[PDB]
Amino acid sequence: KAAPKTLHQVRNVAYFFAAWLGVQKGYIEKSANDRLWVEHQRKVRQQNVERQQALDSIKLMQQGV
Amino acid sequence: KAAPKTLHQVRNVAYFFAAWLGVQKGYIEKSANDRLWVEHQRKVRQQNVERQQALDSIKLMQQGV
Amino acid sequence: LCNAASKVQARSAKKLAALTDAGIQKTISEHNANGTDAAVSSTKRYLAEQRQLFHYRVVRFFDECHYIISGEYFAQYTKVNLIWDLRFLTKLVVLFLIGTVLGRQSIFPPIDPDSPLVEALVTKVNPNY
Amino acid sequence: LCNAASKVQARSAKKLAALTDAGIQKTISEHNANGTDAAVSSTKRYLAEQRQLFHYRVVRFFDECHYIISGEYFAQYTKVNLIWDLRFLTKLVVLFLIGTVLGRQSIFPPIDPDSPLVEALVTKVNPNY
Amino acid sequence: DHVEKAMIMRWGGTLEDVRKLSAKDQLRVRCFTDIEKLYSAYGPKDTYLQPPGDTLPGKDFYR
Amino acid sequence: YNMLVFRDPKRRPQLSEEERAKVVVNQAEWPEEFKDFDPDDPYKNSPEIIKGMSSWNLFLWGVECAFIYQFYELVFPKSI
Amino acid sequence: HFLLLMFFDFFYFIFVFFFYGVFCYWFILFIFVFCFCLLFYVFLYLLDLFAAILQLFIFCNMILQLIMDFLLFLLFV
Amino acid sequence: STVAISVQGLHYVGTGLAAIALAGVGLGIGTIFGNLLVACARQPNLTKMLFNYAILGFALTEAIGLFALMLAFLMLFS
Amino acid sequence: STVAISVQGLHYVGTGLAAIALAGVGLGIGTIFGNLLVACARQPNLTKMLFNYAILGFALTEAIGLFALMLAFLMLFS
Amino acid sequence: STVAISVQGLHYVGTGLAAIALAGVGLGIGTIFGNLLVACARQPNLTKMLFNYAILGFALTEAIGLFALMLAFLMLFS
Amino acid sequence: STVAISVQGLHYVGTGLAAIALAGVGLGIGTIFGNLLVACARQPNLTKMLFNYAILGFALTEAIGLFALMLAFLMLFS
Amino acid sequence: MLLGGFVPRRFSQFNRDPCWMFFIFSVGFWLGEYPAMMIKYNARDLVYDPHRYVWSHHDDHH
Ligand SMILES: CCCCCCCCCCCCCCCCCC(=O)OC[C@H](COP(=O)([O-])OCC(O)COP(=O)([O-])OC[C@@H](COC(=O)CCCCCCCCCCCCCCCCC)OC(=O)CCCCCCCCCCCCCCCCC)OC(=O)CCCCCCCCCCCCCCCCC
Ligand SMILES: CCCCCCCCCCCCCCCCCC(=O)OC[C@H](COP(=O)([O-])OCC(O)COP(=O)([O-])OC[C@@H](COC(=O)CCCCCCCCCCCCCCCCC)OC(=O)CCCCCCCCCCCCCCCCC)OC(=O)CCCCCCCCCCCCCCCCC
Ligand SMILES: CCCCCCCCCCCCCCCCCC(=O)OC[C@H](COP(=O)([O-])OCC(O)COP(=O)([O-])OC[C@@H](COC(=O)CCCCCCCCCCCCCCCCC)OC(=O)CCCCCCCCCCCCCCCCC)OC(=O)CCCCCCCCCCCCCCCCC
Ligand SMILES: CCCCCCCCCCCCCCCCCC(=O)OC[C@H](COP(=O)([O-])OCC(O)COP(=O)([O-])OC[C@@H](COC(=O)CCCCCCCCCCCCCCCCC)OC(=O)CCCCCCCCCCCCCCCCC)OC(=O)CCCCCCCCCCCCCCCCC
Ligand SMILES: CCCCCCCCCCCCCCCCCC(=O)OC[C@H](COP(=O)([O-])OCC[N+](C)(C)C)OC(=O)CCCCCCCCCCCCCCCCC
Ligand SMILES: CCCCCCCCCCCCCCCCCC(=O)OC[C@H](COP(=O)([O-])OCC[N+](C)(C)C)OC(=O)CCCCCCCCCCCCCCCCC
Ligand SMILES: CCCCCCCC/C=C\CCCCCCCC(=O)O[C@H](COC(=O)CCCCCCC/C=C/CCCCCCCC)COP(=O)(O)OCCN
Ligand SMILES: CCCCCCCC/C=C\CCCCCCCC(=O)O[C@H](COC(=O)CCCCCCC/C=C/CCCCCCCC)COP(=O)(O)OCCN
Repeated sequence: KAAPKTLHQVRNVAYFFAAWLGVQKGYIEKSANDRLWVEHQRKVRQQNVERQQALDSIKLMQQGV
Repeated sequence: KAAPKTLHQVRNVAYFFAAWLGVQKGYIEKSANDRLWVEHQRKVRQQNVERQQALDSIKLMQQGV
Repeated sequence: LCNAASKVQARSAKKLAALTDAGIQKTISEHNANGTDAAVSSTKRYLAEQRQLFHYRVVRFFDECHYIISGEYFAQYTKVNLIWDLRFLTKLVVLFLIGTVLGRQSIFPPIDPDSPLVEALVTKVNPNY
Repeated sequence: LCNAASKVQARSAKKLAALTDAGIQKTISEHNANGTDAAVSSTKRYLAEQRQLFHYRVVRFFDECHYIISGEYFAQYTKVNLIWDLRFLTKLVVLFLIGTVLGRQSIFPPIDPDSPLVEALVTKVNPNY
Repeated sequence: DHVEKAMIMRWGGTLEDVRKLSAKDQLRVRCFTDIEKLYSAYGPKDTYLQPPGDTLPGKDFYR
Repeated sequence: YNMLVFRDPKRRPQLSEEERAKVVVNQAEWPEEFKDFDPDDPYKNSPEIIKGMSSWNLFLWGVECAFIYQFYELVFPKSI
Repeated sequence: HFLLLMFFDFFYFIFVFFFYGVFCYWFILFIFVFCFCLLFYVFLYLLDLFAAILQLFIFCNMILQLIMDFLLFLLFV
Repeated sequence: STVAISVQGLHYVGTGLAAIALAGVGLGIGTIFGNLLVACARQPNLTKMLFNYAILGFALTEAIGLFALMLAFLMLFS
Repeated sequence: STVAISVQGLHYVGTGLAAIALAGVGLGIGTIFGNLLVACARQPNLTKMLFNYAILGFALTEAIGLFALMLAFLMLFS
Repeated sequence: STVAISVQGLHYVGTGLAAIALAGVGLGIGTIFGNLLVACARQPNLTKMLFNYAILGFALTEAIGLFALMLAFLMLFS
Repeated sequence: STVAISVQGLHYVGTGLAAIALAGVGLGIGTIFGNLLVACARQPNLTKMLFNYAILGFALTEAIGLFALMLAFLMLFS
Repeated sequence: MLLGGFVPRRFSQFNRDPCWMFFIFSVGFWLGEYPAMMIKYNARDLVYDPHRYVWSHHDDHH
């Protein structure tokens, strides 16, 4: 059993590992962006609620009960 | 040269043709939707221009020259 | 980290020795003696054979087309041919659906601007996706 | 529609007869006599060989890992090995980039909500895409 | 040089203004510039001619 | 034959038909590289410069280099 | 060189932004256009290669003609 | 009174006029080839000289065609 | 005073002028074929060679027409 | 000041200019047939062969006129 | 400012331009008959055959002029 | 002057000479940069610059 003249199997494994690492990088980036957008939407809804409350308060003052 | 016992090549060609036909159907659908959206955007811009012209006309009347 | 690797290598060696295929064992022994890779050589042999058999595939395709068109295929039709044709039809249908999905680049049909579902597009949590 | 088909078949037949490979010609003759498909048989043979060589691939992988780790690979390092390693590095880099693109499912990085480019997302001609 | 000029002029007219953006935004802008270069004289003219009624910023945005 | 504008040179015959017919061909003396020599494909048996390096492999290497050149910034963008 | 730049711009535009038609039902039109563009590319390159050398022939020929217009040859006896 | 006017679409008109120069170029090529066929008919052996001179001239007429085409592009893209 | 004007209908004129360039190409082709017929009768034994040369000249003339037509469609659309 | 103008009747000028290109095509055809008659009187035995080539020139000459004719409709109906 | 203008009288100009195409057609027809006389005086035995071809050439050459004339009528009556 | 030299008969022979190996690598780069441009510049997520109408070369050179 002589020494291997080629390293094809190791290269294939390395190819798979590199592709997997790239996939992990992309997934992490996408997850971070999704979390940022979720937080942004939550803030937008909170601001809308605050604006509605302010409008209701002004209408209540106009009612003058 | 006896008659063929299998029809693998014809089946492969038919598989390719069916996939191609599906691709054409999807492309046609997407193109139609894109054209519809382009027309919608053009109409939106036209409506915005008309609204701006109406606002400018009202401002001109307020100017009263 | 090392014991696991040794165990996996030992298991693979046992399985490789277990097989009683004369050709496979002969090729493995020859490649080990020469230090080359048997699997890669097999892949290259298969690719070369396919490259040399392309026009054979074309000739077989034309011969099969003549056989079907001549009506000889239906003369000896049997239940096995019916099963094969049903398999063929199923593959055609699934391929057509996949082709449509890829063609429109979306699982679902796109929403027209006049549809009431446009609001859903406007209210996407992540506009990038 | 028919003359073109006949011409293509004739050209393929001429090319098939032109090749001077004894094994290919022998296999073609045998399959024609039996009426079977040579290319499909070759594909099945290759798949069977690969299925039977999986653990051989594992053993070769472990042997190559030992060869590299032992330092014997670098002892006989030459320019050819350098060329192969450069090819290997290029494939690794391109695979990493492709993996990142697929992982984020977008050619370009997604736009953050605080970025000024969000307007572009809002002004998409076709929100479906 | 042309790419940097486009980035500066379209996003504040000063280098610091461009640097205020993130790397991804700069990538987007540079790729749009490449799109314009590839389009040249045969591409759609809406890439530099603002259609009437468009809501996007005009030439006097930073003036 | 030709490869784009590059044409393969062809040696002009020097022997007459009468003299040529009297020549005895013995391919055993020929080098292994040139046996069953064909003017239309003289390099069919020529050895590869790098063992296991096919032309398609180099073509794919160039394609990968182009892809890297075009896509590197998409993954590692840098500020101005 | 102006003509070459313009044609190359057109070729880049159509090749990049209209290659998808290969997968569509109008692939034949794109194939015809692509073959036409390749033929024109080859023709332009050949024409430029020949004209570059011809123009130098003529640039030197004008000067040699100027010289010849004032040369007088004596006959040996 | 001083009046400065800037007409945009005029550059199209100049472009078309330059293209007309090609009419005297394409015809010029036909004249060369027209003479070539006659010359080859009465001197078949000397086809080499005639064909080469035809293609040499075709380049010295195509140059003039390129002269105009450049101006057309300048007045079309600027 | 500074006045900038943009006439939307001037590209038609430029397109028409470019189309006029085809008059030379058409006449050039006619000259080529007119000589071809004369040459064929003179030396009919060389019909194929003359036919090939005429086609070559026709292709060159057609290319010039495409150049002229290229400036026409561009102005017509652009 | 910015002024945008849209003149509706200018496509007539473009259409007329494109039609002018037909003069070259008509002249080219006349030259082809004029040479055909001369050639036939010289080599009557090959009259049929000459006629086919003359038609070929017409097919390759009338086509150019169609392109000019096409531009007329693209502008006349737009 | 946006200004849309619709000129009626331009159709006369385009119509006149189309008529110019007849100049080539009229000349082309004269060329055919000019060669016909030369051909007839060179081989009178074929006068009838040559006359038939000349009529064919006239019909083809005349057809082009009608295309231009049709455009004139379209613009003149629109 | 294009007089002589090694000339591969087909693609498979381009690996029989270092110079032609480099040539085929360069051809691969040339032809493969186009699909990359197709993918990159026709991507779904590609977005035109919102400020593209703020400035353009057309106004600058004019
Ligand atoms: C939105 C659109 C975006 C578009 C982007 C652009 C798209 C591309 C455009 C073109 C770009 C330029 C061209 C680039 C080409 C690159 C590819 C190429 O040429 O490859 C040839 C190259 C071989 O070329 P070579 O070296 O010349 O071969 C010489 C001989 O021919 C050798 O011959 P052979 O006999 O060896 O033949 C077999 C060989 C050849 O086969 C092939 O050719 C394969 C297919 C080639 C194309 C691959 C493209 C990949 C692209 C990305 C992924 C897309 C999906 C791919 C689907 C593939 C399905 C088969 O098979 C392999 O290569 C095997 C590879 C797989 C190895 C698996 C081993 C896993 C071991 C794991 C152990 C873990 C232990 C952990 C213990 C921890 C303890 C603590 O093969 C590869 O590089 C294979 C890469 C495979 C990557 C797969 C990644 C999958 C995703 C990650 C995994 C996620 C799931 C599993 C997770 C599990 C948990 C971890
Ligand atoms: C967004 C996410 C969406 C996700 C959706 C879901 C995704 C899938 C999830 C899973 C779903 C369930 C599983 C479904 C599996 C279906 C596939 C399958 O099993 O296939 C096995 C099946 C064979 O199985 P079998 O019959 O059991 O085989 C028995 C033996 O093993 C036979 O052994 P063998 O020795 O024959 O082995 C070779 C054989 C086996 O090789 C394979 O296995 C091939 C790969 C199998 C997977 C294919 C998946 C396709 C899915 C859609 C496309 C995606 C990209 C695929 C890329 C493939 C790259 C190679 O090769 C072939 O199959 C050859 C097929 C290609 C034939 C090409 C002939 C073209 C002739 C054109 C002539 C035109 C003349 C016109 C004249 C007009 C005159 C007026 O093969 C196929 O069905 C092949 C389909 C290929 C479709 C390609 C379509 C490409 C796009 C259209 C063309 C556009 C460009 C060109 C246009 C040119 C102008 C027209
Ligand atoms: C022991 C227990 C038994 C079951 C007990 C009861 C059930 C218990 C519950 C659990 C059951 C698990 C499932 C059953 C086992 C399945 C695997 C198996 O045995 O296969 C052997 C089988 C060999 O058996 P054989 O009968 O000797 O076959 C002879 C040849 O295959 C030749 O066949 P042929 O002559 O018919 O050829 C047909 C034709 C047809 O060949 C093909 O068409 C090849 C397949 C193409 C892909 C189609 C989709 C495949 C299915 C995916 C989804 C699976 C969902 C369900 C999985 C559940 C798993 C739990 O072949 C070709 O032409 C060659 C193919 C060349 C093309 C290659 C490139 C393909 C590209 C694909 C493109 C599409 C990708 C998607 C994206 C596209 C975007 C555009 O090995 C394979 O070939 C396997 C390949 C696929 C591996 C992954 C499959 C999914 C995951 C399976 C996990 C199983 C875990 C079991 C653990 C056991 C621990 C003790
Ligand atoms: C005569 C021309 C001479 C040139 C003159 C100068 C230049 C003039 C300008 C024009 C030049 C044209 C281009 C050159 C020709 C290229 C094709 C060729 O001949 O291939 C030879 C070659 C066979 O020759 P060989 O020397 O015997 O090769 C040994 C074996 O191939 C084995 O190779 P190996 O020993 O190196 O091992 C490599 C290794 C590794 O092999 C591979 O990596 C196989 C390839 C995988 C795909 C990677 C990308 C390939 C490149 C595509 C982009 C190229 C764009 C530029 C194309 C320009 C065309 C104008 O093998 C494997 O492991 C086998 C693969 C098993 C896995 C199968 C499944 C693959 C899945 C791929 C997934 C990725 C898809 C993309 C999307 C992914 C999304 C997640 O055939 C192939 O391998 C071709 C396969 C792919 C064909 C399509 C490629 C693009 C289109 C080319 C059209 C060419 C038209 C020519 C017309 C000529 C009329 C006279
Ligand atoms: C303790 C020790 C630790 C060691 C750790 C080591 C970690 C190593 C991690 C990986 C490093 C990878 C480095 C290489 C990749 C670099 C990529 C990069 O930055 O590219 C940016 C640059 C691009 O930068 P850019 O972004 O300016 O370019 C973009 C340009 N526009 C915008 C116009 C599109 O990419 C390239 O230029 C890539 C060129 C190809 C690279 C591969 C070359 C291979 C050899 C080919 C030539 C020889 C062929 C011979 C054939 C014939 C033989 C006979
Ligand atoms: C005597 C006559 C000589 C004739 C020589 C004939 C040469 C034939 C060449 C065939 C094609 C070669 C392709 C090479 C591709 C290289 C890689 C690449 O991407 O290039 C693409 C380039 C450009 O291709 P592109 O324009 O498609 O690039 C697209 C890139 N983007 C999209 C970014 C714009 O190809 C060329 O321009 C090559 C043209 C070659 C023309 C012939 C030049 C002859 C004169 C120089 C001779 C030098 C000899 C020196 C010898 C030593 C002297 C001491
Ligand atoms: C044309 C298709 C090309 C296919 C290439 C695929 C490459 C994928 C590489 C990366 C994979 C991991 C990605 C991780 C992140 C995924 C997130 C996600 O789900 O995103 C979906 C994409 O996800 C999918 O649709 C795919 C789901 C999984 C598909 C599975 C494929 C078939 C698996 C068969 C399994 C059979 C058993 C095998 C076992 C093997 C291991 C033991 C898109 O929508 P979003 O915008 O993210 O959010 C939607 C909210 N409205
Ligand atoms: C994960 C990858 C999976 C790959 C599967 C691919 C399957 C594709 C099947 C259908 C293909 C035809 C689709 C037709 C419609 C395409 C429209 C289009 O361009 O849309 C792009 C999709 O286009 C692309 O990105 C791909 C472009 C082409 C890719 C080319 C791939 C490699 C080709 C190599 C060619 C080499 C030479 C081979 C010659 C063979 C034939 C002679 C997405 O963006 P849109 O939302 O539509 O609009 C964007 C506007 N802002």
